[PDB]
Amino acid sequence: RKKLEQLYNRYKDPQDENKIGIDGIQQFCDDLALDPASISVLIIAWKFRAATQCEFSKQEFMDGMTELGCDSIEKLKAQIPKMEQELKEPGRFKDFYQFTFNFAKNPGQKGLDLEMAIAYWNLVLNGRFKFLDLWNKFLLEHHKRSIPKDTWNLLLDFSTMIADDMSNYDEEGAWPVLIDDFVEFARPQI
Repeated sequence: RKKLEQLYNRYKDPQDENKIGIDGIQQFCDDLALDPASISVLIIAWKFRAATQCEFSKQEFMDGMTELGCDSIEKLKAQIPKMEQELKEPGRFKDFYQFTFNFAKNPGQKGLDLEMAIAYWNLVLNGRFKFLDLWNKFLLEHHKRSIPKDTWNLLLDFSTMIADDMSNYDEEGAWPVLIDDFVEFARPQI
């Protein structure tokens, strides 16, 4: 599509035609009337299967718009409520949540920097995870610098299965020692 290529030219980095830079990504979110660091834009990145935050290639832009059947920003803007609704399924939420870890991190680095894991947890789990604030505090206190993928996924498991009063928690080996330690820390504070 020529209408899609013309819309791409509006964003491409002047130095590198095959990528969209900071300015171009900022332009794209503005045209969509969205904050570049908002949950709606993260949902859009998920639908575009974007590899990394603050990076948006010609391949990702072209393939994503084609897959979504969009050749204009208005067509993409209209698809946003459908993208949001798709998350109602727990299978699709787990999909978006796991995508988030890979998108947030640096390519070629195993874990997710804690400061970025907190920011993305606050973006995807705020209002979903009851102990989000205490969890972020616990990890900062135990001077954790990096979050492995296993920790990222185990937190969604904890979040979805834990009672608001933590009465259904079994510390008898079932969960790793990190989560046994978090329950020990959080129980007096609730």
